[PDB]
Amino acid sequence: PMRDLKIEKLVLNISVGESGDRLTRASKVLEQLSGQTPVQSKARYTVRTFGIRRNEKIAVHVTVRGPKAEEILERGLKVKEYQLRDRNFSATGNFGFGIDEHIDLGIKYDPSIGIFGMDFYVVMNRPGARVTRRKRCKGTVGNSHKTTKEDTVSWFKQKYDADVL
Amino acid sequence: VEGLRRARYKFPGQQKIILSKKWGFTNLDRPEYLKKREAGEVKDDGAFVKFLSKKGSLENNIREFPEY
Amino acid sequence: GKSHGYRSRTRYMFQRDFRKHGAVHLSTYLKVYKVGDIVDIKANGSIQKGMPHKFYQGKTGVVYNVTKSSVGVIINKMVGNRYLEKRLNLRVEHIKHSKCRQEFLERVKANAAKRAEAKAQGVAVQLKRQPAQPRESRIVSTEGNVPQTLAPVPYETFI
Amino acid sequence: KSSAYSSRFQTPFRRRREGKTDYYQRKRLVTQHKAKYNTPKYRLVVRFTNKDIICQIISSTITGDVVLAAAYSHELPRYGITHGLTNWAAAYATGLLIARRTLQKLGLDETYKGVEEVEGEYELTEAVEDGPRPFKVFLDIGLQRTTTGARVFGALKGASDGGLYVPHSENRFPGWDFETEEIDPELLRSYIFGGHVSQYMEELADDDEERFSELFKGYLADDIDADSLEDIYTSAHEAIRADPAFKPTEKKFTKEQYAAESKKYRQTKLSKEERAARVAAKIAA
Amino acid sequence: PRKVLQLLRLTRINSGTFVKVTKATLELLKLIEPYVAYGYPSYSTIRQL
RNA sequence: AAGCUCGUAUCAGUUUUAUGAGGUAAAGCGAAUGAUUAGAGGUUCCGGGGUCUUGACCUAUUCUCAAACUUUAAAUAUGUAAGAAGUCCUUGUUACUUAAUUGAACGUGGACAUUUGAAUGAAGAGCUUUUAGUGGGCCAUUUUUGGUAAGC
RNA sequence: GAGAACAGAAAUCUCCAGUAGAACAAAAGGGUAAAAGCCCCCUUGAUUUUGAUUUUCAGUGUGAAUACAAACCAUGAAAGU
RNA sequence: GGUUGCGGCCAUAUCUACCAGAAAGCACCGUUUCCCGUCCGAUCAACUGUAGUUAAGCUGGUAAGAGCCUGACCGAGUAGUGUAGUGGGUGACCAUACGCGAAACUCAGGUGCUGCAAUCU
Ligand SMILES: [Mg+2]
Ligand SMILES: [Mg+2]
Ligand SMILES: [Mg+2]
Ligand SMILES: [Mg+2]
Repeated sequence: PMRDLKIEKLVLNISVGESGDRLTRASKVLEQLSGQTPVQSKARYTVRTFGIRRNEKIAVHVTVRGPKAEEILERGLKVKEYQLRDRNFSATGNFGFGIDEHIDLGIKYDPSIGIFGMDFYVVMNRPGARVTRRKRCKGTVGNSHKTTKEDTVSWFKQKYDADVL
Repeated sequence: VEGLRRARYKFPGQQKIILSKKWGFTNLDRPEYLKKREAGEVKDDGAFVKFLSKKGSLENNIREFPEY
Repeated sequence: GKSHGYRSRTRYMFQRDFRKHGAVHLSTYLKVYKVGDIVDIKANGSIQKGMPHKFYQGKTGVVYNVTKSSVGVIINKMVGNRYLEKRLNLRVEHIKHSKCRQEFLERVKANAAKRAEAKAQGVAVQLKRQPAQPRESRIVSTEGNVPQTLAPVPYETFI
Repeated sequence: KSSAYSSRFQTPFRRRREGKTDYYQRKRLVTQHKAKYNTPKYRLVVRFTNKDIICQIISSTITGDVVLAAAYSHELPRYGITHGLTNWAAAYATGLLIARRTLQKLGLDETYKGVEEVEGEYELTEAVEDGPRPFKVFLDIGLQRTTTGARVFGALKGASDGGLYVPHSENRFPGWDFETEEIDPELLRSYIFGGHVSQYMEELADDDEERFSELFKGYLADDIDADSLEDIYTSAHEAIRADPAFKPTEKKFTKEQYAAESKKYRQTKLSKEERAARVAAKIAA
Repeated sequence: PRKVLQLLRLTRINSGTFVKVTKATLELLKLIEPYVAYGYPSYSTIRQL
């Protein structure tokens, strides 16, 4: 009655190799694709193999909530043609997938911007998840109220009319 | 017994050879081990054995030691 | 060379008890100390301020001064062939009330009560403690308790 | 979890495990200057739950905390306020109630009357020359986050206006802008008499009507418009200053009658004899 | 042990004193055990001493 | 050595009663950390040969250890207390403290005698001035470091 | 540990478990989890005047440290520090 | 007796897996004009108690549960140790005399108690 699955948030991640004009150019698309200003991430350490160093500002990402996240998810599922493997589903009830280009969603090519891929990840939960997030009397979710892999897969099949390999 | 006697010459000081009343390398007496084995309280794991206690969950002590 | 720092050789003395780390319970800060109280010293390792020197660990003294968060304690220290008085400024976390005399006050109260009740009736109030006395004569019965004979056991190995 | 992990685990304090008490803040709130001996320190405990506000005056003891006076927002309907028992103006009324109630019990209600001409002016309770000093309490917000315009400082404003001496600054009241170092008395006065709720009712009604019926439905049923709650808050303040004494709600049933009802729905533990029977029966199954 | 012997007034060999038997005095006797001989006097022994 | 102030007075290389402090001996490793023997049952789209072995881990066990490891933890040594400078009742002082004669400290006045607050002892207790020599040590039982050991 | 285009043992993103097995300029030992760690905001008390106390100790000095008094400040809604 | 606010001792209170919960309370939950804070009204802030739900939190119970606590002439007066001898033994070490006295192990029982204020078949 009050344990219906729902989308907590949708985070879009673009892992850029380096910083500079390349990273901020990739940050441009997320501004109008999600209607929110994204945030950038800096590398934890230095490898000297992938081409990054400490605090090099290598990545950019943004998360969205509400029905707008569902609209972006719908437009992102057209690339996969409502088809995902048996994988991509976590044991905690979350699922995600990645794409190779962003223009297919409807974004104009804009040679001044270029071509980028994106990572989509969806976090599923049930009403009452505030108990783990609230400051006072912070607690844990009961076992029967937790989201499992099977429940998310079944929920993913009843809607979107999609199939799992 | 003769094998341990020959080993004494390699050691300084005095050593004694004692026939233990335990069953092998277990800490149970010779007749006590017979009682537990015939009651189905002994299970073999590798070269040693595991015993059954009166403690713990029944669902774990029933799958093990089915004979008891 | 040798090392004689302030907290030398205090590896175990200033440790917390097992499964007793963390913050101090509030009853430590709610106790009231007044000049003349007898207190004992036990340093708390989690409070680095107002910490007594390792010599005074386990010593008992008398409060002579009370401050905002600390008290002043009088300690007699044996130096050479004489005793010298030492004054310590210690925070309340490192001290507690001494029970060596709280029980003595109870006997003082009890002596007066027994002194007063005997004042009207009986002479020889007898308000002095005595050590343990030798046992008096008694009779031991064997009804259902017949003595059982014991003997030394022979030597065995059972290894 | 392994057996070694459980054996070496140190459990926090019970109040810390439940997540209600901040012991870092409590130590500094409760500890008293040791040269003041048994002088109590009084906290103004203000806690906000759903559809309820609680205000208490509490001192500390070894056995436990002791309540000197208490006030609840659900007692407001006896003074005039029946809607919005958790808003900013409700906190002000509850804060005023606990201030007047505490002073009357101590006997200092004639002195330190407070202010009866509130207009959002920041001022402390000054002591009277050649007379007793005002009763002093310290605000205890618990785990509440300090933000300007929050309701917890609304109860602070009411208690200070009620005659109690509470030390505070004005930079956390509504109407303070970080750009300049001053307060706006007009905006603060608006929040005291529910100005922020009145403006919403006017604007919500002129924007959509299905929401103005879903919300504020109690106001429409009892015939209160958006320019009348100004007076009822003023009437409530005068009523509180008239009879601030506490009157308990009449008990329909006695305590022992309540106990008999509750024991019927409470499950009891088993004896050691019947625990052994369950094991024996389970073995034979 | 030297201090206990002084407190019992035994400062030279073949000296003797009477001691009341309590818990406070039985612990004194155990400290000087390898230096003294003691027992339970009789009436004749006390009279002749 | 010279004494001085006093003389029942408090003291004591001691015990007892009450109440503290400690991390050594021992003990422990299917308790943490670090060493360490042996198999057993599982686990890989994630080591490597080979169509099934050897390593890695995980689970329940097993043998043996620690001056610079430890949950537990002695014996012997060690702090304080056992009253007149004490306990109880009433109320005087203050610029300190309290919302407040509230509290804190120091007092006035009244009551309680030496089975007056455990044991034993007490060539009396307390105190001051001044100055000599000495400032190479060594031996024994027990504890113990370096060293094969030493009358080291 | 389970998940996400390039992406792999190690790039970034998400969830779960996690008594500290991390971190706290340095040697080592203590101490610390709504913190003493990480990030952010505001600051100069790392200030003025002289005494008492602890450690080494002759109860000298030096070094270091502890608790107050009388001022003047910083921070916070505040108790406080 | 149930519940809430503030606590005291800080596992008999923790952890794992299940089950139950009348009334009130608590909670989840609804909304974004205003104060306020964010990449995101998720956290934080404000507004309504209205649209809903006991699903979770929460409380209680169950388990030859893990852990924890208490006790025992359980192990054990064992290990260790103060004191003594012109005691034993080449030695290493050990026995006895007067005293003190463990830990592991085994077994049994237990699974929060309680102070202040308010409220409820
Ligand atoms: Mg705080
Ligand atoms: Mg040591
Ligand atoms: Mg040892
Ligand atoms: Mg001799």
